[PDB]
Amino acid sequence: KMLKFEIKARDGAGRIGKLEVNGKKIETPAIMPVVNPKQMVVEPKELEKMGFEIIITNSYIIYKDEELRRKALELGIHRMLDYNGIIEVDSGSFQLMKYGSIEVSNREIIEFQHRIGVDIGTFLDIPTPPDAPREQAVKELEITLSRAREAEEIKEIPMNATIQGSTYTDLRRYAARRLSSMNFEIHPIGGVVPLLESYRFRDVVDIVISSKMALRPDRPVHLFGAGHPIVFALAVAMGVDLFDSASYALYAKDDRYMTPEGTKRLDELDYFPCSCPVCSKYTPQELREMPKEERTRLLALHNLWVIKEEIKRVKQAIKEGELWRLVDERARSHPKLYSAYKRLLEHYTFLEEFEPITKKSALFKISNESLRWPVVRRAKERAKSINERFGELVEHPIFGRVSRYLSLTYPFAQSEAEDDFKIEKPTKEDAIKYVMAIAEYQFGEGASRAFDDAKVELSKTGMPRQVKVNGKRLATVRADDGLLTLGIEGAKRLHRVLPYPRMRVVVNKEAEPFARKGKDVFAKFVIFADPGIRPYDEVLVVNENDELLATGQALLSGREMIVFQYGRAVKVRKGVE
Amino acid sequence: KMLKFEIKARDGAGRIGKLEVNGKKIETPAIMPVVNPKQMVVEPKELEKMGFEIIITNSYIIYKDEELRRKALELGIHRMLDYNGIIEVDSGSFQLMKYGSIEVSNREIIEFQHRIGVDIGTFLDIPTPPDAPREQAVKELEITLSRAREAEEIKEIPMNATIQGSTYTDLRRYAARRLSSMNFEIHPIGGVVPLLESYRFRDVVDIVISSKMALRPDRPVHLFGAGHPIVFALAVAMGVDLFDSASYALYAKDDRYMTPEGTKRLDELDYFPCSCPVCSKYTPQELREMPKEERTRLLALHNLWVIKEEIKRVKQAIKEGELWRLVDERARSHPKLYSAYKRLLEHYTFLEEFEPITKKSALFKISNESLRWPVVRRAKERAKSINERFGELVEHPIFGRVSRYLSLTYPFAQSEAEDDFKIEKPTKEDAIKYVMAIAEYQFGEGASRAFDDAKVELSKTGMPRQVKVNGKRLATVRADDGLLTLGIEGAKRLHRVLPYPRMRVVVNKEAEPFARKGKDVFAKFVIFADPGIRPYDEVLVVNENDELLATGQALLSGREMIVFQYGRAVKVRKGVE
Ligand SMILES: N#Cc1c[nH]c2nc(N)[nH]c(=O)c12
Ligand SMILES: [Mg+2]
Ligand SMILES: [Mg+2]
Ligand SMILES: [Zn+2]
Ligand SMILES: [Zn+2]
Repeated sequence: KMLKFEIKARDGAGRIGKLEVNGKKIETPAIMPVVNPKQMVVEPKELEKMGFEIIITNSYIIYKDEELRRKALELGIHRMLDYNGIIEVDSGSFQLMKYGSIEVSNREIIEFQHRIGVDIGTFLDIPTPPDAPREQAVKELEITLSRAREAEEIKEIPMNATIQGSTYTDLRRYAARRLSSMNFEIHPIGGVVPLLESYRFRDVVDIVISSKMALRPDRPVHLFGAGHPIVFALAVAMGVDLFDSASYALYAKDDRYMTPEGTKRLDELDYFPCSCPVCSKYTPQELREMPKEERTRLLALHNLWVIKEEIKRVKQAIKEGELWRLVDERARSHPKLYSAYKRLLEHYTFLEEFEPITKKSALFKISNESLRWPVVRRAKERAKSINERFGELVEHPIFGRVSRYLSLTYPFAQSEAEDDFKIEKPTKEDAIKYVMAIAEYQFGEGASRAFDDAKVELSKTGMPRQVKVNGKRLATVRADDGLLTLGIEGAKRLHRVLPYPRMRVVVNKEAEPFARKGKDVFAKFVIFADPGIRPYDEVLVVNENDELLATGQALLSGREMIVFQYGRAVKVRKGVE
Repeated sequence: KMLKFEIKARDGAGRIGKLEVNGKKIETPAIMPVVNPKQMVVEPKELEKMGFEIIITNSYIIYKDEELRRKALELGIHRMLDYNGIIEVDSGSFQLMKYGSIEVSNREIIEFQHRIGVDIGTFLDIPTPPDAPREQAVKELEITLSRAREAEEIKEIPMNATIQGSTYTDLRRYAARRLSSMNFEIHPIGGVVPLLESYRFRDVVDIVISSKMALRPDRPVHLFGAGHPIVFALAVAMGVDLFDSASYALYAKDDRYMTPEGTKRLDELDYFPCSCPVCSKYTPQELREMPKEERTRLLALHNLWVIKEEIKRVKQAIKEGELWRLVDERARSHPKLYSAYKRLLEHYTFLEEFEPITKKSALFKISNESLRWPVVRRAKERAKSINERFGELVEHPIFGRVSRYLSLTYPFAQSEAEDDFKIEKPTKEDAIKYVMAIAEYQFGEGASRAFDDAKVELSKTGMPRQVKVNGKRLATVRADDGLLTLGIEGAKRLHRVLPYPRMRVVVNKEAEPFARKGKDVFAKFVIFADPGIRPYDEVLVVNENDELLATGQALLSGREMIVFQYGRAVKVRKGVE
C-alpha cells in the first residue's frame, strides 16, 4: 500500500508512531494546522519552519474558487502553498455539516484531489450532528458507507475513511467495523466538532472509544476538529493519532488566547503564562494596542506554539510512561473535562489490552482517579491469586496488602503515594519463593513450576538477580522493575510447563531462520499470538509446530501482533541457535 | 519605614503585591535568582534584562574573600555586580547549616552589609534542621532571637528576620510572634531546604501555615531556598511572597531540566516540553552535543524561563480568581505534592480568614479536593441557618441541597460540576425572601431584619436588582454574584439592627471628615475593624463613637485593615454627609 504506520512507543491506548505517506515520514501524535486557501493567517512556508510536517486544506473551497482552482490545477497544492510536507485535504463535509448541502459530488472532489497532487484525500462522508434523530444518523451513515465504496474503487492516493453515526455508539461500532474491512489507510472520527465546542468531552470520549473498539488497531485515528491543546492528552490516551486545528487561527482573529488548560480573552490577560517567541518578548498590555493584523498574526503564532508544545509534552509523557499522570493533571482544567477523564477510566477492558506490562516511570498515587488507572486494577487481580498462595501479606499505600513476595515487583515496589512503601527484601531461604511469585504473576497460572528447583543469586544488596539451575541462567530479576527477563534456558522451561498458546507468538516459515539466529520478529511475519500478551511482556517465539525459536520482549499486544503488517512485534533477546 | 509593601490583588491566602525599597519597585510573588559571587553561570546584568528586578547574594562569601571584600567596599555590590535592581544579601547562616559554624559574628556581617550598599540584609539566624531534638530547636531559636535583638539595635538598612522553629509548630508560632513585635520589614521562613529537597511538601505546609498565623499580614514572607517552580502555586496559595533559587543553575550543572511539574534528566529527554528561547530552537539531542559549558548555560536559561513563566501563570491565576484551580492542577505533579495540597486544605480556619467573599470566576468542581476549598466550606456553613429557616431546597451539584433563595447568589448560582445547575428565578412574593436570605447570608445573623419593610423590583430578566423602602434605596442585588450592595440607608439600618462591632471599620479622628463625604478609607487611618470582615464584604465606616460616617467595600480582611499602614482599606461607596 501507499501508507505505512508502525508503533514506536506507547502508554495507555496511546502510541507514538511512525507514519509514511508516499515517501514522506512523520511522527505521531501530530496535529495538522488548518490553512485557509484565501486568508492564510500564517504562510504554509512558515508552518513548515515551525516544524509542522503535515497540514490540511479545503478541497471544496479551492474547487469552488476561480483562482484557487486554476492555481491548484496549474501547480498542484504543493507549489501553490509552497509547502513540501504532507498536505492532507478535506472534502467539504464540514461545509456539508454547517450548511446542510454542498455543490459537488463525492466522485467529483475525489477526482479533483487527484488532479492537484494531494498527499492524503477525503471523500464526502456525511457528518451527522450529535443527538440527531436515529433515522437521520442511519440514513446518512449508509450514504457515507456508499460513498466509501465508490472512493475505494477510484482512489489512486491515500484516503481518509471517516467514522460517523452521531451519538449512537452501536452505529460507531458498525461504521468502524465496516470501514476497517475496506482498503483505506487513515480513519478519522467525524461529527464531534459540535461536542468539542460545547465542552461535552464525555460524549467525545464515548464516541471515540466505541470507534476504537471496532477499528483495526493498525491504522491511524484522526479526530476531526479537535484542535485545542486542552484535549490532546486525553485523546492521545484514548488512541487518537492525528488532530486538525483551525482554532489557532480563528481564535487569533478573535483576540482569543490558547492555553493547555483552556482559552483566555486577550483583554482579560494581565500576564502571558508562556515563554514562546511571542510571549517571551511581548506583553498583553502591548498586544492589545497593536494593529488588528499584527494582533492576529501574533496570537496565531502563540496558539501554534502552545499546540506544538502540548503535543511535545504528551509524547515525552508517553516516552516515560507517565501519560495518565498528565491526563489527570489536564483533567483539572475544567469540570466537563474532569467528567470525561472519570468516564475514560471506566473502560478498563478496552484500556487494559494495550496498557504496558511495565513502564520506565513509577506508579504515582496523585488523586482518587489514579486508583482506577489500568495498571492498578490489573496488578490487583493478578495479585489475588498470588497472595492467597504465598501469604505473608504486607501493607501497601496504594494496594493495601500485597504478599511480601511481589513487593520488589512493579507496580507495587515501583510506586509512591502520600506515605512511603517499605519494600521487603528476601532472605537466603526466601529468594526462590520470590521468583516463583513473580513468575506466577508475570507469566500466569502454573508458571512457577519452571523455577521451583532454582537457586537465586543475591546482589551486594539483598536483591534477587541471576536465577540459575544446575548449569545456566534461567532468568534474571530486573532491578528497574522487579520482573523477570527470560534466558533461552528459562523460555524452554516455561515452554514445556505452560500449554500452547500461552506466551506464544507463532511466526512464518520464512521468519523461522531469523528467530533462530536471534533477529527481532516483525509483525508481518506473525501468523498468530497468545491473546493474553500485553506490550513489553516476556514472549516465547515459536513456529507453527510450537517449536521454540527464540525468546524476547513484545512491543505489541497479542492481537496487534496479528493485525499489524509493519513494525516489530518482538524484540529478541536470544535465539535457540 | 525603609520598605513599603501593599496588596494590589489577591486570591486564597495569596496576593500580588507592590514592594518598594530604596525607591526601587518590584511586584510579588517574585523569585530572586541566587547569585554566587564567585562562579556565575548567568551574569546579573543578563538576569536583569531577562526581567529579574531582585536578586540575592552571599555576603558572608564576599566577606571571607580578599578579592570580593575589596571590590565590594570599593564599589558597593551594585557596581560589583553590574546590577541596578534590588540586591538582597544573605548572612551566611546557610553555610552555618551545611557545616555547623561560620567564622563571622552576627554583628560583623550586619555591618559589612551596611558598608557594601546592600538594599536588604539578613542576620545570622540559625537554620535548625527539620527533625531536630526539641532542646536543640529551642536552644538555637533563642540564639537566633538574641541576634535578632542585636540586629534591631544596630540595624541601619532593611532586614530579613527569619522565622525558625524547626519542625515544631509551637516554636514557629512563637518565633513569628516575637519577630513581628520587633522592627523588621521582611520575614523569611527558614530551615525548610532539607524538606523541599526531600519532596516533603506536607511538612513545609505545616511550617509555613503555623508561621503565617503568627506573622503580621503586612510584611513580605520569603520562603528561603525554594527555587523550583513546583511549589510556587502551592506556596503562594499559603501567602508566600518571595522565593529565591540557586537550583536554576545548580541543576543546569548536572544536566537537570526544570518543569512546572518536576525535574528531568537531559539524557532522558526525547522532546523539550517548552517553547522558551532555548527549547524553542534546540532539540534534546542538539543540546547534548554542545560542550559542557554551553550546555549548562542554555539549561540554566531554560530553568529561569520556566521559573519566570510559572510566576506569570500564578499571578494571572490570582487576577482571575482561579488560583485554587491552578494549585489543584499542580497538585498532580507528585504524590508528596498531592499530600501537601490535601493537608493545606485542612487549615480551613487560616485560609478562610483571607478568602474573599465574592470572586469574578465561577466555582469549578474539578476534583474531590475542590469540595473542600475555602469558598465551599464557608458557603456550606453560612447556609445551614438559611435552609433551616427559608427552606425551599433545590438539588445543587456541589452543596447538594440549598435554599432556592441563595440559588442566585455566589458561589451557588455560578458553579459548574459534571452537570449544570439550573437557576431558580423568584416570583414576586419571593422577591423579598431572597433579599432576606441573602442578607442573612451575606451580612450574617439577623441582618435580614434590616430588610423586612422593603420592596424588591425585578428587571427585564426576572432577577431582583434594587431594594427600596419609603421610596429610598436600601441596597441593590449585584447581578454578577447575587450579593447585596448597600446604599447609605441600607447601612444605617444594618448599623442599628446589628450590634457593634459588626461590619464596622473604625476610623481615625483625622479621617472622619473624608469618610463623611465619600473619600476612601486608608488602612493607616483604621484603628480597629470587625474581625469577621472579609475582602470585598459590605462594610460600615464609622468613628470611635460608632457613628455611621459612610458605606463601602472592604479591600482587606478586618484583621488586615488594622495592621496595614499602606493602601486603601475600604472603597467608600457614599458618605452620610
Ligand atoms: N465534526 C467534524 C468535521 C470537521 N471536518 C470534517 N471533515 C470530514 N470529512 N468529516 C467530518 O466529520 C468533519
Ligand atoms: Mg501480522
Ligand atoms: Mg491601620
Ligand atoms: Zn505564547
Ligand atoms: Zn525551555
